[PDB]
Order: sequence, then structure tokens, then C-alpha cells
Amino acid sequence: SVTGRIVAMASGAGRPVWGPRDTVSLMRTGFAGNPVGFRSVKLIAEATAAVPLICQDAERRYVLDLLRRPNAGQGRAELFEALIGQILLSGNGYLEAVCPEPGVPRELHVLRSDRMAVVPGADGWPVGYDYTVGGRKHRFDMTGHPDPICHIKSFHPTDDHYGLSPMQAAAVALDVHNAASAWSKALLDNAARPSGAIIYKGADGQGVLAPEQYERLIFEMETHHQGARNAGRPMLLEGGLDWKPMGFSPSDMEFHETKAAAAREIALAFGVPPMLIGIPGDATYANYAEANRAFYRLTVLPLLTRVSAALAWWLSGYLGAQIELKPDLDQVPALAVERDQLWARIGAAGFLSNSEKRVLLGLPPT
Amino acid sequence: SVTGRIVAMASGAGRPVWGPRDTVSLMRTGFAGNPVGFRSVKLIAEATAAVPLICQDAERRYEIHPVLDLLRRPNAGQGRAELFEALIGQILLSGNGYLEAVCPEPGVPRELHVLRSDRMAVVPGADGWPVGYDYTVGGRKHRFDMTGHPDPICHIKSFHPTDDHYGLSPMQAAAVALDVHNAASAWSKALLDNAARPSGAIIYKGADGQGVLAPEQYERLIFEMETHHQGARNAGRPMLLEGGLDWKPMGFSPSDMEFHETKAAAAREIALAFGVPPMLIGIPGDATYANYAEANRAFYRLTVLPLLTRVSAALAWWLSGYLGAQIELKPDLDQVPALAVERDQLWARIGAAGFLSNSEKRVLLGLPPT
Amino acid sequence: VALDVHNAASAWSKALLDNAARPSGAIIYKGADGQGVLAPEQYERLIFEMETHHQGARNAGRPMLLEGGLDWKPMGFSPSDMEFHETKAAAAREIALAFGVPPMLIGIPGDATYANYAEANRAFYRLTVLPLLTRVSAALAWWLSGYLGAQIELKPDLDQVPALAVERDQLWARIGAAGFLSNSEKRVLLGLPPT
Amino acid sequence: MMLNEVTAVPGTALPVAEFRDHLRLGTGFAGAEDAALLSYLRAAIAAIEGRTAKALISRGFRLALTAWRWGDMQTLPIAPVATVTALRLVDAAGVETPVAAGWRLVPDMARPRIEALGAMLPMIPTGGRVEIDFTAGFGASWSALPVDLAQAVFLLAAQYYELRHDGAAAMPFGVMALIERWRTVRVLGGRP
Amino acid sequence: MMLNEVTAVPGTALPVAEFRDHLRLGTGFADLGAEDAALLSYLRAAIAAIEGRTAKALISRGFRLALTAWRWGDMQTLPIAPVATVTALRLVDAAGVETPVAAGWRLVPDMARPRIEALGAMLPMIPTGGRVEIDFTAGFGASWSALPVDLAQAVFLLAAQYYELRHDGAAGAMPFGVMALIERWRTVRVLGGRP
Amino acid sequence: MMLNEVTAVPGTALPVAEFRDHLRLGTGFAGAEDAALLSYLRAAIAAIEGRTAKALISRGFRLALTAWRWGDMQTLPIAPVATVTALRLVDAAGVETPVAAGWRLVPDMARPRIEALGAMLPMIPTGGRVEIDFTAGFGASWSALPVDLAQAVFLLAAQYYELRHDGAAAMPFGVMALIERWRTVRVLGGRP
Repeated sequence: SVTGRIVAMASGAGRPVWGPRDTVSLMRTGFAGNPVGFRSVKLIAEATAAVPLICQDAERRYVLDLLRRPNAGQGRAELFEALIGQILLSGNGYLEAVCPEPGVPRELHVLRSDRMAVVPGADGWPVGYDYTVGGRKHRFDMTGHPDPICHIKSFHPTDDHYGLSPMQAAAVALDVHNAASAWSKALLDNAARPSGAIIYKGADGQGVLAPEQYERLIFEMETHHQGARNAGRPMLLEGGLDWKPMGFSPSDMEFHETKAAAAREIALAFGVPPMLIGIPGDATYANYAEANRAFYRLTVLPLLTRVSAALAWWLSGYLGAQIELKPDLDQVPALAVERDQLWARIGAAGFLSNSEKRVLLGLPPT
Repeated sequence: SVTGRIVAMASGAGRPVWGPRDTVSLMRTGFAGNPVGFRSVKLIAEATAAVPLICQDAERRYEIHPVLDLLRRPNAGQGRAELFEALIGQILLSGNGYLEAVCPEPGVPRELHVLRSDRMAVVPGADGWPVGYDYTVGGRKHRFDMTGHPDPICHIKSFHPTDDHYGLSPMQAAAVALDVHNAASAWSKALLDNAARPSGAIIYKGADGQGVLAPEQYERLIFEMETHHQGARNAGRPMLLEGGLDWKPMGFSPSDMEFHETKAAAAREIALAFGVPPMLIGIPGDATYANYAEANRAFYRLTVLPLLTRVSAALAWWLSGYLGAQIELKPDLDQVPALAVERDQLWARIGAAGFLSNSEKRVLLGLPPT
Repeated sequence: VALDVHNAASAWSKALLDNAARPSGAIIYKGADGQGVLAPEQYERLIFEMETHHQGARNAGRPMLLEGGLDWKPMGFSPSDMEFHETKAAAAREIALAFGVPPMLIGIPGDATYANYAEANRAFYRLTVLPLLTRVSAALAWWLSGYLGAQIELKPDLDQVPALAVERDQLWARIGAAGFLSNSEKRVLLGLPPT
Repeated sequence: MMLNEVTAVPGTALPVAEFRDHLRLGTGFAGAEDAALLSYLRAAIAAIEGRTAKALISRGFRLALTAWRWGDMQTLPIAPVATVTALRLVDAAGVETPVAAGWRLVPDMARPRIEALGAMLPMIPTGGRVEIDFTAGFGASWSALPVDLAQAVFLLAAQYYELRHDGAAAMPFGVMALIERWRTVRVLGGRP
Repeated sequence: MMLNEVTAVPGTALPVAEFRDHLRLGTGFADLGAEDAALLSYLRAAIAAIEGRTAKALISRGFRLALTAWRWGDMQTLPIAPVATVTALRLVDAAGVETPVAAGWRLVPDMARPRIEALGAMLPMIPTGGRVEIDFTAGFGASWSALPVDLAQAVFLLAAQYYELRHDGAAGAMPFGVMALIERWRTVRVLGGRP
Repeated sequence: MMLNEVTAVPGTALPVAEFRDHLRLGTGFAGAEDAALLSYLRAAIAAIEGRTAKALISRGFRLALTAWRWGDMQTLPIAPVATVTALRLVDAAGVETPVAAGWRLVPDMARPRIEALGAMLPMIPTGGRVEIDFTAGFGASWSALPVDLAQAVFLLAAQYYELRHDGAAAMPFGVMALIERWRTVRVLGGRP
């Protein structure tokens, strides 16, 4: 805050900082372009929208009607699939709230981030946000307490206003995976293999054959020597004629292992293990119960606990009491191998009494 | 909603926006073209139609509900299973799902028609909300109107980060991999149909450098080649070659495996986009999942139940606008047969944990208490 | 140095797919001389029988009559896969070796050093996370305590952290089965409030 | 695609007077009449304008083709072009209606190409194939040629004169080594 | 990119009086001029033969580079190598009305790659359907006495074989022959690629 | 990088008198005037100073280049150097301000290089490329040359004299075997 007066005047007071130029050229080539970058985002965004939430800080777990029905359009899960789908794509999640009422706003709208930019202002936190579609701006205001936009950032170590968005980190492996799939797509569409060649040198060093001879040569090549029904006709080559059979020596595997390594370094950046989306390779995890448990612990529950904590602070500016809102990490089906060995650990600890092990598992004692 | 006026006037208010330019072509060459894109949709579309639904409003008693009477038979000649497989079969194919509703009586409309998303286009309207949908068959519009309370079309969207009005349709994401699998299969279909391997060649140069053989000689050469030297019954005749003649045996140097490992790798990326595991549809490869109790449980949790819980969430909100009381439809996650290994370790944990009483573990498992 | 091998061997393949020329073959036309171009009426004829009849997936294997002068010399692409592939994955692992993650955690392919994610995630919170967090919280314990008279000690919990469960099982199974000592004596070994 | 020329070169534009100064002058005897010499220069111009795809005297052509290659292209084969006269666009019978806008001639020795404005090029009716009349070549006279190309005509027309049938006899800058830099170097044998 | 020349060599600048002394024709006769239309006719055919193999100019006439689109962002290499004092860079539009522009272009003089090298990070923009004519005088010197003498000796070795044999008759090249003298004036380029 | 020379060699410094003593003396006839001989020595000096990258008469050069290679380098191409005269450093228009400190000429037949003092070399303005005038060569006369290099000039200028066009005729120490030890041997085709 004391250093707020020095970073904002160097970044430019009261102006819009645009930031990433390729925030939309990576979306259409890394999310609608290749299936690995498509699946890895849709795997996480559908998963972080599936974990339920609990209302703590009220002294007892109960705005939950706001999140389950934000607006006329997108549903609870449709809201988080669009919110996390912007943080994984561009590192920045935005949330418009309209509040005709003084507290607990009516609708939540995920403002998409590629048409959204900050303005720092004189000090500290950004003064406004500009939703620039076409040539038209909006200029929201943050010079008040309720602050109509929550701005969820991923970690960015060099920039002060945006996120890093793992698609930007894997931007080379998206281009290796797009082009190597476009290598094989093109190579099936523009490549001449011949099954052979009938060479007619002639009496000279060169000689074409007459159109009475060429229509004869096609007819005995079409009828007798082509097809599956003609594999092996012993092909009397006269004087001068010759059949030189061509090959096609690189047949399989044009950039096959460079594509599969590029297909896994896309999955490395977003955080999904390669068993979940279907990448072939070595068996790192064994039996999917530890691969799903590694997914909901390394890259889903760290991601959703930072979004739900930013929903917890920004929504608590509208109602007076400060609210906490964190994922439940229970009644989620991937952590059942985490949960049953907990229930087997203190369950077989027969020294402590029955009221003393209900409190370890989160059970109300009776 | 406050941002609605500048996003609606950008594309053009009151005029249709047509959306993607090749989703009507990817259905012909990516769903009726290859088996893998065919099977990946039909495996998901016939799985989301299999899962039952729960109609709940604060007591969950509605097993005789009119919506569950509506969904059981939507319209004449299209059952519940044929409705959702035709609805999910539009979501996975073009990213957009649509439902017409006809209502003579102003509540609980009588019929639900899955309007296909090839011939539908949005109207972005005034306040960032689509005012109309245009059903364009031939050269004829329809223009449904959603400036009302019932709003006769629910519009199920997949996530699209660039477009404001449509979805992304995982077929469109794997469209490069559909073109490798369609063409590497047509490589082998062509190679078997127009390619010339000879089993050999019988060179007749002659006394010159070049000489054809006489027509009395040519019938003689075929007759000793047709009768004595061809067939399976003549494999190995020692073939006296006099002066001039020579038998140069030809080969076929790539025999197997023409783009074979780039077709199976392109078959798997089709299965990677829609989200099926490759053991489910039958793609050969490494066994990522183990024994079909994992992969079918990973199928109803990564790509079926996340898809069905938001189609039923749009049906929960669009239908409830037809009957005062709000409705919540969600999948059952009980007596769905692929989540049995999930349900075993729930019943084995709470069944063996004998420190708490019987009426306290019925509510953990979801049973009516006694 | 290992970041510069992994950044450049990935840009080797990005470049190689973007500016490299493989032809599927070449159609040599020398002519009657040693050197001869073909006429513009001949060049449109040569493309049209090559575009229509000889290219594509639908034309894989046309027997291709080559008259005098012409010749089809098929080209290859002799390193196809694996351009610095094993020196990129080995450079990917040295990046993961410096920060201290195990390669099964982030997803680098290779040999399974750790076994089954109950080891590697327990080796992750003991070799490179809890040694790092116990000294960040140790500087927070000393810098903050200068703001409030009483000294403060912040340290990580090492209890209900979910990757140290296999460490916590064999602690509870050793003292749980060792029934020679009493119940109020094994609550203090496990860290429980005595009763 | 035919590409016949409109008018042949007159012969009064060919250097039948300067060819005999190459042929026997300075060293030799001060032999044949002008009709014998002029039959050998145009037999040597047409051997080099076929090997190098040039025109050399700048006569007028008519390129009548039935389908454009791209919609922003159709390179012209005869290389040094200037002043495409008309883009006639006949129908079937052909009342013969010309067009006068939409394209720009791009004078270029590499790819003399017709490159329509924007992205759309004038389309062709059913049966009514489009013809282009253009005047390609270096200059109207013989003194406007590149001199190495004009020398290789004289080195070749003195070969067709001084030895009559296909008999016996390579120097550093010969006939082939002089016209090897006016030939068209293309490496597309592909679909586009 | 057309690259036609504005004016040609006047013919008075060619050393016919020295090429006559090279050919060992004859010294003191009353004729002495029977080949001035011929000895000059093979000097122009051997200068223009070496200008095509070396991409040089040798007499410093004035050229005009009429092109329609800049090749790269800023540099625009010129084909003819020895350049000096680009006269005018005009920027034409759809129809005539040429307007000269100083344009912040500057012409690095170098016999390796003679280029323009825009100093305002972009070459001046070409209108849609308009040309660019670079007028420049490229070459060694105005007279014959300003040439490099190894290149001027290759002209006399070559124009004397067009004199001494009229039709294409086959002739072991000498240590520093015709080809060995111009082979240090050729352009040594190894880029077949997109940039 | 241009490297034009300031002044050509006068011809009164070339040995037109000693060349005819190589050419026809001792064995032969005691043929052509001095302007015919002198056109063949400088046509043989410029063939050997191009193959060996030398200068041989020590005239003055001007190397005008736009970017230095390193900051402690820029080897000079003409090999035997002595007494770099000035390091002019022009601006755009060029009031033409010279610098007089910062660099040391290192006379070396291998890499005649300019090697600034310390680690910083005089930088170049925007547009104002730096020119170096230096006087490279063996000696001002002909008697200061290495005699094997001066013999291979005479062995080559007697070749250009005694046979006129590119005709027919290797001895142990020929023309090539004498100038093969004055040529520049470099094996860097790389980035630095």
C-alpha cells in the first residue's frame, strides 16, 4: 500500500493496461484446436464445478441460493464451468454482480477476460475495469466498498495485474501437437505414392507411346493388373518396357513420439495426470483410484479453494457478516481412498472411547 | 446485464448470427464417416439416456410428478430414451441443445421436440439476451419469441470461451484427428483397390535391345504360364528360361502398416476429445484403466454425469417456468450400475465401522431411518 | 542450463514442423538434353494428371506410366520421430530435480522410482515442502513477534495433512497393537488429550 | 488454355542484317539470301522462347482458358509482360462482353500474374471461357533485348546455318549456359 | 519486381580500341575499323553474360526497381550488387500521380547484400493497387578504367571466344580462366526458406 | 561493408619493364607495347589479391561498415596491414567527426584486426556508419614483395599474354601451388 504510490505512477495512472496480446489466439488454437488442450480444461472446469461448498464463519454450516441460481441463463455448474474456463485459459476470472437491492446481489455474470482490462489509478488496487467490445467501453468503478467485480488471479511472478494461465506456459507444446497432427493430416491429403511405374524408354533414349498404344496400355493395366482381385499377375514386359516398383519407406509414425510427448506436456501444465484424459505412455499411477485422488488434490482442490475464497470475501461485502466458503473435501467420490483408511485408522484404535472418535471423523457426538 | 447493451450491438441486434461454418459438414465426415467418432457419441448419448432422474422440491416426494409424466413420454413416437439420445446427440455434435415445447394449456407443455442445431440460429437482441431463434429449413424462417415468461426453448450450451452464443462440440476440437482417421482408412481402401503388384515379370528383350514376341509366341507363352506356372497348385515350377527370356521377381516392399500407428493414435484422440476411455469403445492400445470396473466408473464420472447433470439442470429451470413451484432434476447416482465399486467401499466402510449405532449409519448411507 | 535445453528442444520440434520441406517424391524431367524445362502446355498437363489422379489418400498406389525422359524419384524423411526426444525428457527431469518434485507427481514419463503415490506424495511433503514451509513460518514467527510483546512460534501442523497418512497409519498401528502399556499412556504418545 | 499469338513477327523487326555480321564478318568471306537467314533466326528464337518461356520481340498474345487456377492468381506463362489489353469474357455464342475492372496486372519477370483486386476474380460462365489478350515481350525492336539472350539466338542460328543436318561438332558460356538464367525455375508439381 | 534499366551503356565507354589490341588483329593498316560494329557487339554480349552470372553491373548505368509489395519488413535487398546513390524512391498509387518520399530509407552500401534498411522500423507503406519504383545507379564506375581488373579481364577472355568461334562449338580451362575469375564476384546465398 | 580503395596503383609502380624480362629474355626473341603488358599484370595482381585476399602494392583502402562484429574485434579483410590512418565516425549527414583513441591496430598476417582497448569499442550512431581508412599491402614498390608471390603474378600474367582466349595447354610449384600459402584459411562458417 505504501509501495502503491510508486508502482501505479510507473505503470500509468488512470489508464487501461491491456497486458497479453495473444490471450485469444491461444484460445482458438489451444482449446478449439487440439483435443488435449480441449479435454484438460474441460476436465478441470467440470470437476471444480462438481465439488459442493459449505458456509462457515456463521458458527454452523448453513447466499447459497445465489450460487445455485445466479441468473436466467447459466446454472450453478454452468457458472463455474465458465468461471474456471477463463482462469485456466487466460489466468483471470471476472464476476459482474448486479445489485438493485443493497445487499446480496441478484445475478452473477462471468465477464469474459479477453475483452476485459484493468486500470490501476493513483494508488494500490485497480480503480476500474473496462469491458471493451467493439470500440465501446464500460468503466466499472472500484472506488467504494461493494466493488462490483471480483478479480480472481492465478499466480504471476512478473506482472502486477493479471494471471499466467498454464496454456501460456505450454504454448510451444500446443504448437507441436497442432502441427504434428496437421503433418499427418496434410500428408494423407497431398502425397503421391505410386504402386510402381511402367517405364517406356523406347528405341531411343526417350520415346512416348502412341495414343493407340496408351489406350491399350491402360486397358491391360486397369483390367488385369490393378485391384485386390489382381494381386500377382506376372506382367509380361516386352522389349523396352520395364516395371520399376516404387516403395514408400517412411510409412507409419511421422512425428509420432514428438506428438505424444507434446500431448503430455500439455497435460503437464494444466495439472491433469495422463491416465485421466487418455494419453498413452508409461503407467505412473496404478489403478485410477490414486490417479483420481491425485487429480482432486494437486490441481482441483488447490484451484477451487482459491476461487471460493475470493467468492467468500467479495460476496461478504454485500451482506454485513463476513462469510467463509470453502470446498467440503468430503462427499466427493475421488477422496474415498483417503477417507476409508482414515475410518479404518481410528476405527480400529479401540483404546479411545466412542465419543472421542466421532469428533475425529467430523461426526456430531450423541 | 449492465454490460448487455454493448455486447449485443456489436454483432448486430435483431439479425441472425449463424455460428460455426462446418458443424454441418463434420456430422457427415466425422460421425457417419469413421467408426470411432460414431461410437464415441453413441456410447455417451446412450449412457446419459440410461441414467434415471430425481424430481425434488424440499421433500423429494414427486415420483408421480407431471414433469416425470412429461419426460416419460415426451411426444408421439419418441420415448424418454429416444429423446435424450437425440438431445445429447446434438450437444456432442454441434455444442447446442434445443427443446421446442407446445402448450395448449398454459402449464406443463404437452410435447418436447429436440430441434436440431444445424438449422437453428440465434438473435442477439437488445440486452445481450437472444430474443429469437430462427429455425431455417430450406429458405424458410420460424422465429420463436423469447420476450415472455415461459420462453419456449431451453438452449443447452457447452462451454465456449470465445463465442457468446454457442458451444464448442468436442467433434469440432478433434476435427484434425477425424481427418487423419478418415484419410488413413481411405489410404488402405484405395491401396487395396488401385495398386499393382505383380508376382514377377518375364523379360523378353530378344536378339535386339528391344523386341516384342510374335502372336504365335504370345499365346504359347501365356499357355505355359497360365496352365503350368500360376496358382497355388504350381508354387515352385523350375521354369526353363531359354535365350533372351528372364524372370525378374517383383516385390511389395511396404506390405503391412500403411499409416497404421498414426491411425490408431488418431483414433485415440477422437476418443480423447469426447471423453470415452479407449477400452470402452475398443481401441487397441495400452491398458490405462485396469478391469472395466474402473473405466466404466471413470466413464460415468468424467464425461457422462458431468454432462447429464447440466442438461437436467437446464430442464430443471426451463420446465419450472411452466409450473409455479421450482423443480430440481439431477441424476440419481444410485442404482446406476457402473458406480457399484464406488458404492461397495461406502457400504464396507460404514458397515464395518461398528462404533456408531444402526440408526446413525442409515442416514450416512441414505436410508429411511427406523 | 537444463531449462535452456528443454526450451530449445521443444522449439526444435516447433520449428521443424513449421519450416521443413519433405516432398513425397519428385518427378524428374531431364529431357532430350541434359537439362530441359517442360512447356507451359506440358506443365498444366503434368499437374492435372498429378493433382487429380495421383495425389491424396484416395489415390495411394496409381501405377504411374513414366514415358521417356520422366522419372519419379521418391524422397524420404530419414529422422522422422525423436528429435532430441531423450535429451528433452532427461532435461525435463533435471528441472524437476532442482525444485525437488518427484517426476510421478507432475507427470514426467520415466522409470518409477517411487511406487504408488502414497510414497511419492509423502516424499514430496518431507523433502521439499515441509522443509521449505517450516522456515518461512520460522521467519514469520520471529518477525511478527516483534510486533506483539509475547514471542510467537509458527510451524506446520504435521497432522491432518493428507499426504502423511501412511506415516500416521504405522504410528497408530504400532502403538495401537502394543497392548502392554495402558490407554492413558498411549494417548500421550499419539498426541491426544489424556482422560 | 491455348495461348495462340495474335500476329507473327514481321521479319523486318528481326535482325537479318546484323546476323550476317555475326555470321561472316571480321573473320571469313564477305553467301545465302535473306530468306535463308531469316528462316534460321526465327527457328532459333522459337527454340529459345520455348526453352526459356519468353517472347523476345513483344508481339501480342491471346490466352483463352476455361477455369482460373486461384481467385487471386492465374500466372501467365509468357514471362516479360506489359499492358494486358483486354479481359474479354465471352458467353456461349459470345456477343463478346469485355470487363474493365477488378484485376491488376503485376509486371514481374518471375511470375507474370493477373492478381484480382481484393479476394474475388471475374468468374466464368458455363461454356463461355475467358480470353486474355496481352502483349508480352522485351521490346518492339531487337535492340531492346538483353544482350546475352540476343547472343544465344545468334550462337544458335549460326549453328542451324553452318551445319544442316543433325551432325557432330561445350564452351563456357555457350547456348545452354546463356539461356539457363532466363528459364523458369519452378518446383511445384503439386495440387496448388 | 521487374528491374529494367533506364538507360543503356552508350557504346563509347566500351574499350573497343583496347579489345582490338587484345585480339591481335592488326596494327598499321588503312582499314583498322572493319570490326568496330563487331568487336563492340561481342563486348556487350560478354559484359551482359557476366552480369547474369555475378549479378553485377560494371558500367554504372541507372536502374529502376518497379515492385508492388515489400519483401520483408524493412530491408529490401536490391538484386544488382554494387550500388551507390539511390536517386529517387517514389511511391505510386492506383493511377499515376507519383509522389516522391524521402521516406526514412537510407541504403546501406555493401557489395555483399545491397539493401535499403528502413530506419523508422517500417518501410513506407504501399497503396493498394500501386507500385514502388526505386531509381538507382548501380555499378562500379562510369568509365571502363574504374572496373576491378580481374573482372574486366574475364570480359576480354570471354568476348574473344565469341569472336574467334561464331557457332556453338565445343573447345581444359586455364588455372584462372573465365569461370575462375568471376567466381569471386558471384552471389553466395544459402537461403531457400520463408524468411 | 564495402571496402573500396582510395587510389589505384599508378602503373609506374608496376614492373612493366621486369615483366618482359620474364616474358621473352634469355630464351626467345628480344613484341607488344607497354599498355598491352600493363593490362595483364594488374589483371594478374587482381586475380591473386582476390584469391589470397592480399594487396601487394600497398595502396590505401576505405572500409565503411555499419555494425561491428564483436566489441574487441572486427578483423580487416585485406591481410598485410600497416598504419590505420583514421577512424572516422560519421553521423547521418556527416560533419564527419574522427576519433583518435580507444583502439590498437595489431599488425598480423593471419587476422589483421582492430582490437579496441579494454572491453568497449567505439559505437556507431543511427545511420552514421563508421569508416576505416587503412593502407594495407607489402610495400610501396615491387621489390618489397615476397618473391614467390611476385613470381606467381608473372607466371599468371605470362599466361594471360601468351594465350588470349580460354584455350587449352600442372607443374610442381605452379600458379596455384605458389599462392596456396598466401590464402586465408578459415573454418568458421558459424554464428560468431
